[PDB]
Amino acid sequence: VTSVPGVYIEEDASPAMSVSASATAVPLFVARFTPLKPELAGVITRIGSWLDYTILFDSNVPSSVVDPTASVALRLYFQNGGGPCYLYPLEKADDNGPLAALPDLIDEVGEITLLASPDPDETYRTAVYGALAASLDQHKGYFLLADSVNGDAPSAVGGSAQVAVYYPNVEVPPLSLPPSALIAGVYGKTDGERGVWKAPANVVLNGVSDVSVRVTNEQQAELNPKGINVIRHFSDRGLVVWGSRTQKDDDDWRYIPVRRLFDAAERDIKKALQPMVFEPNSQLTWKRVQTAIDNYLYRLWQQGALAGNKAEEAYFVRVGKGITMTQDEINQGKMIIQVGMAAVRPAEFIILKFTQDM
Amino acid sequence: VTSVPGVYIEEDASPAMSVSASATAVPLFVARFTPLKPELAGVITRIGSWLDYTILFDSNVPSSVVDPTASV
Amino acid sequence: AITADDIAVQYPIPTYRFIVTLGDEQVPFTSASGLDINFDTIEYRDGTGNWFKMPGQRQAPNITLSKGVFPGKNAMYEWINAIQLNQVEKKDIMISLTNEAGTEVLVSWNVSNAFPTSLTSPSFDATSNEIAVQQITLMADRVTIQTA
Amino acid sequence: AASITQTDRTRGVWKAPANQAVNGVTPAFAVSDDFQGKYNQGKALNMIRTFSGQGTVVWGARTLEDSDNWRYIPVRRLFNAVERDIQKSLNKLVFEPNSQPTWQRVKAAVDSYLHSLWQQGALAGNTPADAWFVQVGKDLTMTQEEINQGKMIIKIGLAAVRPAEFIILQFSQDI
Amino acid sequence: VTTTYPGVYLSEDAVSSFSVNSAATAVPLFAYDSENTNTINKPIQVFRNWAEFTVEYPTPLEDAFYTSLSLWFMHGGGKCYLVNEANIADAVAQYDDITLIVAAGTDTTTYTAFTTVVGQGYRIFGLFDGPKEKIAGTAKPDEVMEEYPTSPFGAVFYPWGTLASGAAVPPSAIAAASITQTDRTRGVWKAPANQAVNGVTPAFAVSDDFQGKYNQGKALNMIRTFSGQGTVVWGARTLEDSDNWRYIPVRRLFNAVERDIQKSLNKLVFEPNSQPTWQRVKAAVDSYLHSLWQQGALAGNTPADAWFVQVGKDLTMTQEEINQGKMIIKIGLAAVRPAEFIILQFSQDI
Repeated sequence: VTSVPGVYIEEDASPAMSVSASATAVPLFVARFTPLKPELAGVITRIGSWLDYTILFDSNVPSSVVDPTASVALRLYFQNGGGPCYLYPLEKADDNGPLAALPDLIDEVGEITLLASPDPDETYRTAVYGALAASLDQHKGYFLLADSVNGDAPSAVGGSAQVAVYYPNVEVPPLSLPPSALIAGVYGKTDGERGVWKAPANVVLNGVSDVSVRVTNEQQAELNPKGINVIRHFSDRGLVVWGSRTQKDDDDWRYIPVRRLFDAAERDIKKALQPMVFEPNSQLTWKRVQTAIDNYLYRLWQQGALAGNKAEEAYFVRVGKGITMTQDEINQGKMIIQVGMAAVRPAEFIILKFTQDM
Repeated sequence: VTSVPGVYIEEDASPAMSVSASATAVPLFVARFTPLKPELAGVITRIGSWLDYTILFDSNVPSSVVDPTASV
Repeated sequence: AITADDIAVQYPIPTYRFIVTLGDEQVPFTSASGLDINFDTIEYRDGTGNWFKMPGQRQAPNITLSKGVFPGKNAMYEWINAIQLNQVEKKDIMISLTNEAGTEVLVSWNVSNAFPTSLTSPSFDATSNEIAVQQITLMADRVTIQTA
Repeated sequence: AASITQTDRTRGVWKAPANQAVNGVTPAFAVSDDFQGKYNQGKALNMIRTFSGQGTVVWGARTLEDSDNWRYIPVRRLFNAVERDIQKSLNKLVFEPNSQPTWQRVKAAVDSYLHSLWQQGALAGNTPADAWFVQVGKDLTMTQEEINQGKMIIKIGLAAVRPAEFIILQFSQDI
Repeated sequence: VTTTYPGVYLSEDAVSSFSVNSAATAVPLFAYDSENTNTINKPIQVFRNWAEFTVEYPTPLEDAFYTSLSLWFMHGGGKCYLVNEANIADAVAQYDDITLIVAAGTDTTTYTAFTTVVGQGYRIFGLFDGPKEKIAGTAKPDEVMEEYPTSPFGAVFYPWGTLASGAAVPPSAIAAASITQTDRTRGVWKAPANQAVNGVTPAFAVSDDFQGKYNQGKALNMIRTFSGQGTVVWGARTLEDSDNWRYIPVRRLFNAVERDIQKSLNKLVFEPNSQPTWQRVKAAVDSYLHSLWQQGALAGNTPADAWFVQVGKDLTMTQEEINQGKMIIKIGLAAVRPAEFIILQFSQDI
């Protein structure tokens, strides 16, 4: 309604929200989002900032004892470290039509890394976690952020290394939210400031005040030798995410930062070698591919990602015809590359051992 | 017994001991050392620090007028 | 493989590109120095051994701008000539590290209430090959940094 | 209107016009405390009373809206002074190119105004982070569809000081 | 009063006020009995000052939880917790802030939940109670002290109070209010004994020859009145009479050190378990222990005799323990013991 070329004044605005930039934590929040224009009802839309959410989606949605919590969960996402933030509005749980078409729509968009469905209903998430469980073991690099109900895994994703469960529901001034919308925020904050090789487990959660269940040490002692990753309350600090384990009990893929380092390195090598597809499958191309991986793995080692001291102890790239291939495999049009890395594990136990003898 | 990822506190520890590095003085102490696991009973074992001695060998060995002096 | 959109995020900013908004107009300058934030220090010691170190009150910045002499009118001269015994049109200075084209401000320095205290004419020399460069010093009260 | 003049000169627009003594005039009627107590809520008659001491002041500083935001004539006239003085400063930046260097020059012309206003006691916070905020961006306050229309959207928030209206004395004979 | 007109009000109702002058090393838990009738049915409730306490309890009661808290807040006192006796083992494990467990007229249920959180290792110090009846003097002192634990984390504080409104203050609260004024002015390493608690008097008069039977072993820790320093607690020993963990000062000194070091090292958890991190851990402790030494808390007139901190790859932990995620420090530090006996030897010879 601006027509006079002067300066206009409004008086009951809401404060705007900042958004960060990250390439390793791009989530897909599956919740009960209510669109304004109904063409984006069964598709995935990109929400670059909070201002993009208020134009495309209804951000008020007045309550009726039920309370809409999907718009509240995104405000806590951008307060904890924003992102490009893909959304999939899925209204009710039991419609097995759009849930069967969900993993085929995720692959059409190139850049989803995290899943993290932020919904307070329990049977809603079980229908989502079961529909996404088959896409986690297909080497596509996704990472599910599940939520425990009473202190255990939701059993649709039992022991895969692509899943990080987070137990306590987090209360907002009081509606209780599942913590996956906030933890998806603190991944983007940690990766931008420290890298994917850093454990995302000392970040103080902005926004929220208190968790729904104050968890002691003795019940975390039976939970942390599973991947449960309790949100703890410390009196001097506030609400600190406390735990960086996955569902896999293997010695290799036990920790979140070791797992997401390999998922991010495989994703960036894949984006670098796609210009080298449909090249002539010759020894000149195999050295151009080996150098493009060796240049990438060197600049991870010199910024602290890989656990080495010589750069021959951190990584290796191997390609050849006597090595890693046979002549029958070149003739069917493929090259086979062996890449290895060595990551560093976090220190999660500190023993003090006091005395007064000297 | 560490399972909680916090910080643990013990209160009756003994002070640790430092070890140096040398290549010209490497001794072979032949004394009455009492092993914990009995496979290293008649062989020669390398003890890189005092912490390696407390894990492989019994370092307390309570006395009975005789007194164990190999750990001292 | 640095892909220069990442240079705009991760590499440091050089000094040779800056715009100076002097009041309500932009004036081209060659140099700009002295935009410091300095504090004093208050100390206290007793006999038991306690040393107490505290920041004092921040003192005024002294800002040096220098530009060349042009054939038009001298805009830095009519702002130092219009002094009446304490009266001066105090201006706010913005010095912005800028993009190459001038369409992005990277990091800028804000100056609150600046007024001139000196204006040095160039040294004329018949055996020199230089530009007539005036050098104005300003007295201000605070210097802030906004980063966008 | 004559107590507003003497308040805005000496104490400022953020201070209440109540205890300023207007001279040469007396109220036609005498008003007690129990009469004003019925009218201090809601739509706020704002009595004019005389006192031995501070003679014939206005007594009350409320507006016609009894909300948590826009009660108290100080905090309404404070924002009207801020809203007029910011738009007097930003009228010299109209018809500038709608670009990111101009948005930086707008939000620093406001931070320079609000800092000098904060340090003279008008704003409520003992740090600049709790006293005001100014923000403007390309996907913070406005979108690209709004840049192409010629719009420059700022948003400014700032906190005011509320006056002390009730002083309760509690006497006792115990030490 | 009800505020209508903008003037100045006058009221003469009975009010009271106490200012908070708290110390951070004394955040107590006041245990009350489960068989109590005049409490709010909330099992755990949080009171930050005297103003918040009189909202939930607007009338002066006589029960043992009220006289403990009214004697708490009138000597400064910060935030504190009312937990019923069947939940004190949970509240210590949940609220992370508790340093004292104050048995406010409570026995045999606080005691069995005191020894739970000590074996779990929650760095607390218990303040128990003596008998409410008078100890005779032919009492056989091992039979009086048989209901109490033998842990070094507790003390008993026998003589009950007789607060000036007539009510009876539990003697744990008399000890808990001298801890507050000691930790603020003198520190946690100084004994809470000669601090004068005000507004309360002991119910009984105790002589020196009565306390001499109880000063050994399990240490009743008398509350006595003196002309001069009026109504102080008299005794500073714990329930364990050892050369290490006698003296309530040197126990509460290490509990303050053990909590403040782990508050500083929780920000270094989930760092990479490497040699640059071990250097950053042991310098975060040496910076803490040096500032603690120079304010008189540690016993040694050099940093070499006051504390040591050491961590290494074959000093405190092995490679099998690095791979488990463990970082083993070991810290030793010396405390100052108080002067408990002053012997005067007079003579008529020069």
